[PDB]
Amino acid sequence: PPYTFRTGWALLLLAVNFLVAAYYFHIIQ
Amino acid sequence: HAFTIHVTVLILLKGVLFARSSRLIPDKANLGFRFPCDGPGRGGTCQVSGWDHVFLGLFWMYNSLSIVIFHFSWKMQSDVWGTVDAAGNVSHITGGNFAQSAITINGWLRDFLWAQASQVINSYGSALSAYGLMFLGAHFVWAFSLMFLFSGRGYWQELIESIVWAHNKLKVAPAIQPRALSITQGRAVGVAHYLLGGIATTWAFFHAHILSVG
Amino acid sequence: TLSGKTPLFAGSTGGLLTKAVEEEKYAITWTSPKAQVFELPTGGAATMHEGENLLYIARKEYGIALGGQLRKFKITNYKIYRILPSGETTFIHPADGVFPEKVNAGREKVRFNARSIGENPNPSQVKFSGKATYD
Amino acid sequence: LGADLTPCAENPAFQALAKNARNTTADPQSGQKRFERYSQALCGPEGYPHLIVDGRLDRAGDFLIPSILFLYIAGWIGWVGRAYLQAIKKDSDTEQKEIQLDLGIALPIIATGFAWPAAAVKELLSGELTAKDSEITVSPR
Amino acid sequence: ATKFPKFSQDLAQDPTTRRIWYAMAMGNDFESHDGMTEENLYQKIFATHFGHLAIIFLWASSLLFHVAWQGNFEQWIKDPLHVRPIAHAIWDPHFGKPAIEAFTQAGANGPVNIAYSGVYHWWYTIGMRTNTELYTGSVFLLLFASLFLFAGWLHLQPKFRPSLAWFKSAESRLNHHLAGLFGVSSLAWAGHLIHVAIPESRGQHVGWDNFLSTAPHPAGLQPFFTGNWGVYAQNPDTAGHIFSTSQGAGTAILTFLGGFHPQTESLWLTDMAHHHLAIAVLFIVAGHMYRTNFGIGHSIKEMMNAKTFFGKPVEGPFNMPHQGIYDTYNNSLHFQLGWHLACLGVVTSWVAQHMYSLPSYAFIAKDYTTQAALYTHHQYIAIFLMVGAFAHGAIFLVRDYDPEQNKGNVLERVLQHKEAIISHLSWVSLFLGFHTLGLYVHNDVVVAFGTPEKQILIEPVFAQFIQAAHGKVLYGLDTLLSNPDSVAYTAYPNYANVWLPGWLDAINSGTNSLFLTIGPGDFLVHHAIALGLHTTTLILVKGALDARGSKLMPDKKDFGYAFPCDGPGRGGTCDISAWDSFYLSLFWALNTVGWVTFYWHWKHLGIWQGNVAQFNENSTYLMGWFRDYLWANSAQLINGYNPYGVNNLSVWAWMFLFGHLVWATGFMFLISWRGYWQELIETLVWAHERTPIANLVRWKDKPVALSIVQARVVGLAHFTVGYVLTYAAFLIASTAGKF
Amino acid sequence: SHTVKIYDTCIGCTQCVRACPTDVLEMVPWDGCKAAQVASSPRTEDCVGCKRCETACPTDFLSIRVYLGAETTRSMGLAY
Amino acid sequence: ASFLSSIFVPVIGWVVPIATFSFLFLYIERE
Amino acid sequence: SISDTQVYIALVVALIPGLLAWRLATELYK
Ligand code: CLA
Ligand code: CLA
Ligand code: CLA
Ligand code: CLA
Ligand code: CLA
Ligand code: CLA
Ligand SMILES: CC1=C(/C=C/C(C)=C/C=C/C(C)=C/C=C/C=C(C)/C=C/C=C(C)/C=C/C2=C(C)CCCC2(C)C)C(C)(C)CCC1
Ligand SMILES: CC1=C(/C=C/C(C)=C/C=C/C(C)=C\C=C\C=C(C)\C=C\C=C(C)\C=C\C2=C(C)CCCC2(C)C)C(C)(C)CCC1
Ligand SMILES: CC1=C(C/C=C(\C)CCC[C@H](C)CCC[C@H](C)CCCC(C)C)C(=O)c2ccccc2C1=O
Repeated sequence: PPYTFRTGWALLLLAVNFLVAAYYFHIIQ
Repeated sequence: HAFTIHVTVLILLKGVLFARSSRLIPDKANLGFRFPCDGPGRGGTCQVSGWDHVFLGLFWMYNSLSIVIFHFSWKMQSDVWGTVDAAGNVSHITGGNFAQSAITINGWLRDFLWAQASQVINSYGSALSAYGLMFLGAHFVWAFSLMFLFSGRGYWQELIESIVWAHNKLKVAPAIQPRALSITQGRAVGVAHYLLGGIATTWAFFHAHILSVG
Repeated sequence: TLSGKTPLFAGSTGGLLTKAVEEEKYAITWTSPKAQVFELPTGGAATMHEGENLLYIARKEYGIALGGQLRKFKITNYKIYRILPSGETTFIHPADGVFPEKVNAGREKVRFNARSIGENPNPSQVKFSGKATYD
Repeated sequence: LGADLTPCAENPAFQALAKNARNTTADPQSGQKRFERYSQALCGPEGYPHLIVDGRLDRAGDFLIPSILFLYIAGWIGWVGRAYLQAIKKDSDTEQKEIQLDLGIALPIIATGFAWPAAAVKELLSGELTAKDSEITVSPR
Repeated sequence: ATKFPKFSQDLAQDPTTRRIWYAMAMGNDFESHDGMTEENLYQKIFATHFGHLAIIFLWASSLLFHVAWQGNFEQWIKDPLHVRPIAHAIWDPHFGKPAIEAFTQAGANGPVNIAYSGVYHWWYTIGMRTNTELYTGSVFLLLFASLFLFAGWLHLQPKFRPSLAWFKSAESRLNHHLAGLFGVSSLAWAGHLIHVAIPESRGQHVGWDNFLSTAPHPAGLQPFFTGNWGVYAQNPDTAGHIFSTSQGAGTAILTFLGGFHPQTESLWLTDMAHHHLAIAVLFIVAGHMYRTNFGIGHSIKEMMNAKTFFGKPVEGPFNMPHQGIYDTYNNSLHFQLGWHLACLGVVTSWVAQHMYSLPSYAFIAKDYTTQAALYTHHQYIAIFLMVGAFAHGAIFLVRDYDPEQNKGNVLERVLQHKEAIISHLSWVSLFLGFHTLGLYVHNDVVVAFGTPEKQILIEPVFAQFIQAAHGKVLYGLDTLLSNPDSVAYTAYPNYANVWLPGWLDAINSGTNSLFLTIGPGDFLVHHAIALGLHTTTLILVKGALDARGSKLMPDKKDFGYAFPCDGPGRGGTCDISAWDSFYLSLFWALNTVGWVTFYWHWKHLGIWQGNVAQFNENSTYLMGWFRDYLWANSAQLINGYNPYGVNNLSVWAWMFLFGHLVWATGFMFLISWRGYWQELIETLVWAHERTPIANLVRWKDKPVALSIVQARVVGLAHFTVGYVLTYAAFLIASTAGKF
Repeated sequence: SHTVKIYDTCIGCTQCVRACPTDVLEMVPWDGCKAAQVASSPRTEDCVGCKRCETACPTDFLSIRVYLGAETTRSMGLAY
Repeated sequence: ASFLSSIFVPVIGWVVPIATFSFLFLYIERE
Repeated sequence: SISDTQVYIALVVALIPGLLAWRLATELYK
């Protein structure tokens, strides 16, 4: 397969990870 | 001392007298000197070989001599060694606490091990710091030995299978196939690290203490 | 029925216990060409006689072990007997007079599984049944 | 960053430690030179340099730079090791070449191990890094 | 051929002492009993579960009765911060007069044990004020234990034995247990807090005599039906409130203050009431989800087997094949027991982590020994439950798991890449282990060489960020709840963060264990705990996933869960069974809880002595732990008795040495293996038979050395018992000695 | 007593029979392998469970297996 | 009521073990 | 503390789960 579903979900988790890091680095308040 | 020597002799003498045969394994001489067992049958025949009696005798030799050098160390420091006043009065290193303390295990734990370990544990940032590091290092090597002594080959070979799978997966599987240590080597490595760790601990302990008070 | 004289220096504390009287005992007979020293099953250097030797032994494994040692002496005529407290002597090795490692016609397959070991059922399949997975 | 962290050059506990700084090496200024270097770090209340490992670029020296340098050296060792194992497998006496190094094969590989990231990417994007799961031995399920 | 054990003809026909040992070990393994059917298995298990509940309620009754009878509860009420709670009386003939004098404590007339279970705090918080109330509690719990014992007997009788279908009725039990056992229990407790505990907290005596007359709120249930619920939050207990008195007391029954009651340093009862009321409603709703007998509700078997996501076809739930998982769970009791041990083990750790940081019981935060005891206790239980979860998970795989019924599902896929799972666990363990031990040893050497400024001290900046995100302004990060500008802090639209004022007061006071300040010492030890958790998991998962077979033993499922080995062939196969992974894992489970409890205790000792510096500076190298924690805090414990006399820590001093002895005894069974002992026992049998007067008497059971597996059981037990008693002694003596 | 099962993967090498210290095993006629003989376990009441036969067996996986069952005086290898 | 300790502790210490070990011994040796 | 009477009632009440524990144990053995 092209792994669209699992990559999509992995990207979403990695997005949340970056969003929490953006709070950590005071980029978003 | 009599007890710990008689038990070491029991193990070693049993090793020599039952090396060739026993009521359990008649043909033990054919299996040789150094074999791990003759299988889980007859209830289980783990450590019947003359080699395995030496393995068990080493722990008892270690246990025996540990109490001999502890006896010597404390008795000399409490009742022999010390300073002498001009009048001729002897002030001993541990002030004759052996008579009342060395008659309980608590007294050995407190007045010997706890009390005299103060120098080795407080040695960091001084010329004796090395003995402080050796003391911990030796406690570690001793504890590490329990991995080999308490575990068995079967577990480690099955763990190596999965690790070998990952090396196979990335085409880094070695031509010399990895194996868990032999049952006998497991025990040999066990008792080696146990003796090294245990003896080295007392070595670091004795030095740090006696290079301060003695 | 058991003929043969007890080997010299056959005595040790490794010999028969109360089991030999109460439960069961074993004998091993053999014909030696010459009187010669041999290690006993449970320690001690015994001496075989020229001719029929009879050694009482606690376990059949003692007999098979001694049998293996007698083979090293070029002796293959050794017979092991199980003896019950009622004096019921039973010839048990070699069972049919031929040694088990040699093929003999008349012997039937016992506990043979007509499959590879990988083809055994799962324990879940034979759960709450009498049968095991190796049956 | 947090938990009473100040610049080491401002922390009184640091200066107190620096005045009694032990010489690491034969160089008699090695003790002072250490605290001169560690002045740029963040110190806790007791005046010991605390390292920040969150990928902050102003603290890149703490973990990020050591990380890159380690991964480059460790990856070299692993690639050179893998390269040699694959090289000796094409020979007859492969097991003997494991315990007794063919320096003729090994040294060229070791030399060319500097370019392992390029080799690792190339081999990842060629399906030549991994074997198939169906062609690797496994336990019965 | 002896009768015992009745449940095994194999063991019953064993002529050796192994018959007796294996009967003990196999008594409760009902599946392995002779002529056991599935229906009889469930019916025996159900009846047994009534037996266990009864034991718990008889245990609970004992605590109440012994405190009511021999305790100082009524005295302790009057001064909970200074009076020592009494557990029970000591009646020991072996005591000398000095010992009797030493144990005559907490204003007792005779020798007594100080209670470290925190039951006094608990009972006081929930509204008990008299020994008569404690007594009535104990006698009730005897009758409640009695009712379950009868139920157990009744449900074994022909007419009342439930069918197998009844036991497999999963959805009905999930509705009844979520709504009833959880939800109504929670609602009933909310009732207790509102009707009794909160009044008692405000100096109002409310009991069975007067609870029907006295309304919990002045408004009296009229606002509830008219929907003016806010009335029950009006007039909360003030910051001046003195617990168990009307001085500073409120009338509110359902508040939402957040943080702690300032006197008692514990959660507000009106918060705990509203919690249990809110929790109850959520659980009653949750237990209306599954279909039983009324058409409506979810079928879990249908949900697992579903292959369509609104027309679009999917492999199953979350596009993952869960087909046959419902049957796997419902049909295998080892799958369930394993799964439920995992959940309970997690919740037990959860409790431990939360009860120290968020105390619910009045004045328990200042009873330092009780806090230390209760955290260690529950973390040790959590560790056993977690090891059991994996043990029973391995037993499921080797005894219950049908590959054909689980064809293509998530469980089959996990087994398909088990090498990938085990190899990556091996990596994480090694990766954590090398670098964590590395940094400790680095730190330990540079400190030893008089250069502690050369230590690798990593700020736990990610954990510190979470504390700051919870509004701890110490770190000066200004993000989420530490930023008063943030939408999180303000709750931009609704502004209903009514928890927050109380919460921020609690988290920003340094006088509690609510999000303790963390630094390099906390970083290294969290990474040691991670190492611990990953390595225990590695051992157990490898044990579970290799339970059915491996390369070394492909047919391992044919030999079952526990077996000694497969003999010295194929290089040797010692400790190859799935059981032997459980055995190895518990060493690591104990090691890990050791690191967790040591850390908890040493950090708290610093906090309790107002000397956090000690932990903060010395916890970064392992000589600091060795010296400042173990050596330093052994001082009082080991002087519990000495040549000069005894004190109240003599019992802990003796238990401390007892633990050390039992631990060491375990090494014998773990190091020296069977063949040595069987050959030794052969000579003892010879000697008995040949001794002239002794040979009069004869054993019925032939003396044999313990089995290979039995030795691992006995060895691991001695080791464990030794581990627990040694630390229990040290933990209690060292804290109670200082406090 | 222990159970000793032979599997059709047997090559009739006789090594298990020779290994056995209590003459449990013997070779019997068979058409299944080239050697024209298979291992059998007629006397499993004499089996001690040593697994010397399994160590002897050269087939992958083993063609003989010992399943340790009910322990008796003979199976426990007791001379008392 | 404290006198009950002088009755119960010896019973749980001696009478109960002897009675339990005596019965269990006779039960495990019953043929 | 609690009266001598209350202690004697508790002991007599404790014979009830004592009896029922025996009955359950015997029934579970079958
Ligand atoms: C070329 C050599 C090489 C390579 C590329 C790998 C690669 C790997 N190993 Mg393996 N490993 C090796 C040698 C190697 N290993 C050796 C010699 C041993 C015996 C100690 C192991 C024991 C081992 C274990 C127990 C585990 C791994 C694991 C892994 C994987 C994760 C990374 C890791 O944990 O490092 C681990 C590193 C070590 C244990 C130390 C390596 C020792 C040296 C430095 C490597 C040998 C270098 C060699 C002598 C160079 C000669 C080259 C010359 C002839 C040109 C990764 C695929 C893990 C895994 O399965 O992950 C999924 C895992 O759990 N390895
Ligand atoms: C939560 C409920 C629970 C239930 C219902 C079960 C039920 C079962 N378990 Mg599981 N298990 C659990 C939790 C549970 N377990 C936990 C938490 C663990 C981790 C320890 C395990 C680990 C485990 C293993 C490794 C095994 C089982 C097995 C079993 C089965 C047989 C038990 C037996 O007969 O032993 C009889 C009882 C004993 C031998 C008890 C003696 C041990 C105690 C702790 C000694 C304590 C020492 C001493 C009294 C203290 C002295 C004090 C000192 C001061 C002197 C049975 C189905 C066995 C099985 O085969 O499953 C089918 C099995 O091999 N369990
Ligand atoms: C101090 C005691 C001790 C130590 C250090 C270890 C260490 C380890 N155990 Mg063991 N274990 C122990 C006691 C110990 N165990 C005990 C009592 C038992 C009960 C039998 C076990 C049972 C057990 C099981 C069942 C398993 C482990 C595993 C592991 C490994 C986990 C991987 C890791 O995280 O660390 C990283 C590695 C280390 C910390 C090893 C030490 C590193 C050394 C110090 C570096 C040496 C380099 C130096 C230059 C050499 C000097 C020597 C000189 C002669 C040349 C690790 C090697 C697991 C495993 O292998 O996972 C992969 C595993 O599955 N252990
Ligand atoms: C690999 C296993 C591993 C595990 C199981 C943990 C587990 C933990 N970490 Mg640690 N951490 C790790 C690696 C790991 N960490 C590494 C390599 C670093 C960089 C030094 C950190 C830095 C770090 C900080 C600053 C903190 C933690 C904390 C914690 C605890 C809370 C969760 C968390 O914040 O995760 C953090 C998760 C990550 C950093 C990512 C996961 C590990 C990745 C996937 C491994 C690969 C990393 C790679 C080698 C880095 C190369 C970088 C380079 C390319 C630039 C928990 C015990 C917190 C704590 O102390 O709680 C009280 C905390 O504040 N960790
Ligand atoms: C002479 C030999 C000797 C021996 C063999 C023992 C044996 C023991 N001691 Mg005793 N002890 C002794 C002398 C001895 N003691 C002396 C002279 C004293 C002074 C009176 C003590 C005071 C003492 C205390 C205060 C304690 C013990 C405990 C124990 C038990 C540890 C159980 C275990 O396996 O822990 C596993 C090992 C550990 C948890 C290591 C702890 C020590 C390190 C330095 C701290 C680790 C924390 C750190 C954050 C983890 C980093 C890991 C990372 C490197 C990966 C064991 C019975 C402990 C116990 O009760 O059991 C848990 C305990 O708390 N002993
Ligand atoms: C668990 C409960 C328990 C109780 C209540 C006792 C009580 C006693 N023990 Mg201890 N003991 C116990 C367990 C117990 N033991 C255990 C497990 C051990 C092994 C570790 C010991 C090891 C031990 C030793 C080595 C000694 C004691 C002694 C004593 C007595 C000392 C009091 C005294 O100085 O007066 C003086 C009291 C007497 C001289 C005896 C009074 C009359 C006796 C108890 C019974 C009379 C016959 C009786 C009516 C019927 C038959 C006996 C039995 C079936 C009830 C006291 C009766 C000492 C003693 O005096 O031994 C006799 C003593 O030397 N005990
Ligand atoms: C933080 C937080 C959060 C989140 C959280 C979460 C999400 C959690 C998670 C958690 C989890 C997620 C957990 C886990 C756990 C797990 C476990 C602990 C497991 C275990 C298991 C087992 C033990 C198994 C077993 C088995 C086997 C092994 C085999 C087969 C069979 C069985 C399956 C049985 C929130 C947002 C809410 C809020 C804020 C905070
Ligand atoms: C940024 C940062 C961070 C974070 C990080 C992270 C989170 C990461 C992740 C990562 C990841 C998540 C990864 C994963 C991966 C996976 C895989 C899958 C892999 C594989 C590999 C391989 C395959 C390799 C190979 C090799 C080489 C390359 C060389 C040598 C040899 C060998 C063969 C070994 C921190 C905070 C720490 C610090 C700061 C910065
Ligand atoms: C841990 C453990 C193992 C696993 C340990 C093993 C397999 C030892 C392997 C360690 C050595 C150090 C591997 C060395 C590999 C290379 C030679 C290193 C090359 C790199 C250097 C040149 C730096 C067993 O095999 C075992 C067997 C029987 C009883 C107990 C145990 C036991 O406890």
